Amino acid sequence: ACDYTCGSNCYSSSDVSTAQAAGYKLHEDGETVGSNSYPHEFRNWNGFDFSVSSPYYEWPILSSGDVYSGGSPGADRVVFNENNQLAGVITHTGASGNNFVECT
Repeated sequence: ACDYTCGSNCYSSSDVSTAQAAGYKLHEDGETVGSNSYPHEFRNWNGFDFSVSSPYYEWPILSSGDVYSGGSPGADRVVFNENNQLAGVITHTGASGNNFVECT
């Protein structure tokens, strides 16, 4: 089925790879997109157990398959570090408030 299920969204590893690459490129270039300036540091207040090293950055992954370019980011995010390693895939869907749950 889905390499990642975020709420009702089904993402393949390639979907995540494409989102990750777009976010990491902005990160390394020191640029951002959208009113909420993505990518930005992901604090991990929820204590997810990521095996790659922090700091972490969150970047929206979109239900449509398009790369985030601004506007509404939806609930899903890919999280990666400065080594361009994927830390995890998370979503506000099914969480309360600004909290997140990991996609399954």
